[PDB]
Formats: sequence, structure tokens, C-alpha cells
Amino acid sequence: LLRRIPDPTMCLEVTEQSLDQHTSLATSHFLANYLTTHFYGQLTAVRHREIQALYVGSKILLTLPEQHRASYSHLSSNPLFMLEQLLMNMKVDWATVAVQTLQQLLVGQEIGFTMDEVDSLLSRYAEKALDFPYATPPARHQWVPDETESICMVCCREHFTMFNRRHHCRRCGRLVCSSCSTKKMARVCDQCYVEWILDLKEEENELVRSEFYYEQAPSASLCIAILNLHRDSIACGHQLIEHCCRLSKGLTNPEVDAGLL
Amino acid sequence: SSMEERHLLLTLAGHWLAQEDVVPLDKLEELEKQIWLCRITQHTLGSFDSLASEFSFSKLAALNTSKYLELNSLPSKETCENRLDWKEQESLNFLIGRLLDDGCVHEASRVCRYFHFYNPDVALVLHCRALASGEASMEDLHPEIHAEVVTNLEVLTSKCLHGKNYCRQVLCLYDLAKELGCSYTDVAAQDGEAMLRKILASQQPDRCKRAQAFISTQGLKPDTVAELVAEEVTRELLTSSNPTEESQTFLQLTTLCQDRTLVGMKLLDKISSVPHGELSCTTELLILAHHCFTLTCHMEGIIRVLQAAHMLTDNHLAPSEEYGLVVRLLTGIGRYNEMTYIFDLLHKKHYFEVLMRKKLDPSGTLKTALLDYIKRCRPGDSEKHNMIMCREIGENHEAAARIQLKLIES
Repeated sequence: LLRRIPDPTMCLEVTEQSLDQHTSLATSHFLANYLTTHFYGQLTAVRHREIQALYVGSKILLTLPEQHRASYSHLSSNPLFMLEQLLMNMKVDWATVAVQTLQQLLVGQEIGFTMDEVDSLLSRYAEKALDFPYATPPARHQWVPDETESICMVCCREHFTMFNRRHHCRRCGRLVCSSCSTKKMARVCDQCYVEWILDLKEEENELVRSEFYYEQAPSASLCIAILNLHRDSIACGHQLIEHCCRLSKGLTNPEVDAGLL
Repeated sequence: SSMEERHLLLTLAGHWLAQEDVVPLDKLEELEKQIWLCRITQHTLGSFDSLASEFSFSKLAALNTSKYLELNSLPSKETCENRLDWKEQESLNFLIGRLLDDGCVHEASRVCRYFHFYNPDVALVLHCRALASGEASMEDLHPEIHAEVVTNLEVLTSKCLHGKNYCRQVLCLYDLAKELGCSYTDVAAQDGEAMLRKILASQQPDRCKRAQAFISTQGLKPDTVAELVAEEVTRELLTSSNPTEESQTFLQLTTLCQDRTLVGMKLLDKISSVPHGELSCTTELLILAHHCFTLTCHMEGIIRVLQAAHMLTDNHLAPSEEYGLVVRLLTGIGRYNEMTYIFDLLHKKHYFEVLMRKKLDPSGTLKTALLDYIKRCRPGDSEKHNMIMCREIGENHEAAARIQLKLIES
């Protein structure tokens, strides 16, 4: 079917137009080298860079567990987004291999995803990571304030504390206790009334990046693990000290467990 | 890729060859020899291998025969045939290092018989593989191998520059056999998880360290270890079905774990296995949850733990009316700073004066919390205050005196 091209322009045009149409795993894995076969320089564009963008992204998605490979095709061709997604699922240990692969595979990989962008990714991740809380579904403004109801808006038994924390319900927006609102779908309980899923698109990408609040409260372990990845070691330590100073002032507040704090 | 392609086809050959009913094992013996030689050549010159393994029969069953581990299964040291190259045997030892790390006992011997390579490491390896049964006399072994169960587990145990895990499992089997009292064959057939669980029920005085050592020796999987640990804890509690004394008996079990967080998860999961009316043992069981989750501080875990504690108070303890057990639990709250569910209950449960129980403050924190409760939860009854800040009392009396003095001046 390829060799039966009508005109020489047609072969290149089809080869180019094909890839963007929601490709498949093997579909890409073949059509890539297919366009490679006889095109060389016929349309450089951002085309060569885009080809590279999977030329290593395959190997990237190709270091995980067998069952882990399944969701890896969800964004297996946006490697910059791929590293972040790898960070997202709290799946630290898997990152280390990806980091080593990127560093060994940077080798002139003119893909924009320069290691400095990686450092930015990691820094932002850590800042989010050790970050310490210190009739219709309601909107963001309609969400009940954290300090509004000293007792839970639903349970009304456990006071708001670092250990005795709460959440915002999805039904009326009240500060309903997860114990009182342990369900997922007037001020009614969740029953009475989750890792990243990345895509090629940036809209839901921004939505999730503004949403994926790592529900696990701030346990240094995750922070140390994440930080141990990037290369700006002295800068890493400066970031650590700065975050420490950020934490410091919270102590005098009376809604935290001072000992563990 | 010519060597790589050759390996691919070579491995492909056996994929079909196994399907045959009567496998000419000798015919494929050359095939296996060629496959290993191709691996060595690739190393010397140093998805594809994915599909190769996907149809690989390197672990071909009959290829892994027991007679491949016979008394002279390897060529002797003097049988070091000079058919090797300068770096061929070196890379061969390099891979054989992963092999001894791989631990396929039969496969390595098959390769050696095929390759005719005299790695004395393999020599001791073949010594130990059958020495597990001690099937040959000590003098009867090789001139380098001819020279008290653990006598074999430590005569040259460290001499294994690589593959020490072999001697480690060897000593593990030696200790297991000496303890349980069974032959090498009977012991070697039991499953690793089953044998570990059998060790778990063991209550011998000093078997704890040896058993933990053997658990390291097996090296099977952490999660199975955690499951076994939770089961052992539950079994000991069911058997039990001073208070400060058994704390160590409890903890030293959890000590067996690698990283306590998975153990905490397992214990939390096993907590649901409480028996009908299981209250006294389950109290300690729930108590252990905080002692686990606190030292590492997984905040969500502790949160669910606190939920569990309130649930134990309400669903069971409230109908149980076990005043002493509840008191001990409240002492063990850890986050006793957050004990509002029974804070006024103790005063309502006639514990207000009973809060003055002696010998209940080994660290003195119970009386301090009593003072905190007198300040916050129940202010006004100075009698329980004296039973349990005198500066607060002084300030209050001074304020009353000042108010009385100013009332006249008004």
C-alpha cells in the first residue's frame, strides 16, 4: 500500500499526515522508521524534533513493569509530560531509572526537554510535595471555609487539626469529615447526597496540575526521595533550608501536632 | 546484530523443538551449547531478547535433571581444558556471577558440563549443592574440596568470592534441618512461605535471631514476610486470649520487618480479623497500630488509626464497659492530646478522682495531662485539681480579691 503511491509528493504527504491521527503503539513504532526509510531531509520543520520526541520516549516508557506498561501509552509520546506523570503517581522508585535513562540518553537529543527543564519539573514537584497544609455541587467560592466550622460541618465531632484534618465535600461544598463523607460519586454527606491520567492535550493537563493535591500530608520521606533525583545539589539544599524556614513559623498556630511537627 | 540475530534464531529453534513429543535431548544439547557460546561471544565483542525469553527454554525441565548434579557433575580442576580464550573465560565468570546470583542450580551445572570450564567457585558450588545432604564423606571430596552440621556451612563459606548467597541458603537449610529434625530431602520440598510460617509459630527462647537470619536467607519477598508477621502476631494474641513487660514481646516481632510501614499496613489489615468477642487481645492489637504508625509518621495512616480508635471506643468499648482496658488504651492513645471522645466521660465515669491512681505515671505525663484536663476540660472543681497549675489558682484568687477590692472603690 505504501509502494503504490500515485505521485512522489503523495508519499511524503501521506507519511506526514498519518502520524498525528491518534496513533497506536505499534502504529507509531512502525510508521516512525517508515517515514525514516526514505525521507531524510524532505520536511525538517519541527518534524525531525517531533520524530525524536518519541525516538527516545519509547525507551522511556520501556523501563517499567509489565503490568505497568499498560497505562504508559496514555501519553507515551510527550516525554516532558511523561516524566511529570511518572512523578505524579507517588511512584518514586520508578523515576530513578527514567532519570538515569534521560541523563544517559540526553546525548545531543535536541528535543527541548533539556535537563534544566527536568530540574524545573523536579523543583516544582518537590515544592508541591513537602508542601504542608498550614441542589447542585458547590463552586470554589461556595466551599465552606476551613476555619468557619471548628467542628466538622457534617461529623461535628473532630476539630480541624493537622492530624485531625478534614476535606471539602463535592455535594454542598461544606467542610464535611471524610469519615462522615467516605463516599465518592442542604448540607448532605457524600453518601447522603486516582493517579494522573495524562493526555496529549494541555487543557485537562492544566486542570490536573492545578488539582492533583497529593492527599498524603507532608511526610518528608516523599520530599527527600523526590529531591534526591535532580542534580542541583547545593541548590537542592538551599531549597531544603528555605522550605524548612517556611515551615518554621507555623508552629505557634494551635491546629497542629507540635511533637510530630 | 549478527551475533544477536544468531542468538535470536538459536533460541527460536528450541521454541519449536520443545513441542516435539520425543525431544532428542542430546541434539538440542549442542543447541544450548551454541546459545551459551553466542552469549559469550556477544560479551567478548561488547523486543529481541524479550521475545527470546518469551519462547526461551533455558529452564527446560528435563534439561535441569538431578543427575546433572551428580558426584562428579563438574569436570575436575585438573580437567580445566585449555579451550578458552584470553577474555572468554573472564566474561564467562562475569555472567556466571549473575548465574550464582540467579541461583539456577541445575542450569549452571548443565552449562559447565557443556562448556567444560573449571571455575573453582563452581567447584565449591557443586561441593555444597550435595553437601546439603552431606551425601559424600569429607575426605571423599576433591583434593581442593576434601578439606557439627555447620562445619560445612563455614569450612570455606567466605571463600565464595561470588555466589555467597548459595552458602547462605546452605547454612539456612542446615539450621532448619538441625532444628526441625528432618532429612535434607523432606526439608527441601516444603515451600518457602510455608517453612517461614512454621518458623513463625516457633516459641523457642533463642530461635528468634536464627529465624530472622533464615528469613533474610530466603530473600523471597517482603510482602509475604509482612503477611506472615501479621499472621504470627494474630496467632500469638489468640493464644494469649506485666502490661509494661509484654511491650517488648510485642515489638521484637515487628523488629523482624525490613521497613515498618508495610508491616503497619499488614497489621491494620489483619486487625479486621478480630474473633467473636475478641476484646482483651484485640486491645493490645489496636494498641500496636499506633506504636507502629507513629515512629515513621504517615499522617494519613495515623488518621485512619485515630478513626479506628474512636471506632473501638464506640462500637465495642462503649458496649463493653471495660473501664480498665479503656483507661490503658487512653494512656496508650499517644495522641492523648486528642482524646475528647472520653475526656468528659472519665469525669462522668467517676474517673475524676480515680484519675489520681498511683503508679500510672511512669514518665509523669499522665498527671500532666490530668492537670491539662483540669485546666481546660473541667475547670472549677479544685478538689480533683489538688488530687491530680497552682499559678493558675493563685492568679484566679488574686483576680477575685482585686474584683472584691475594686467593687468597694466603684
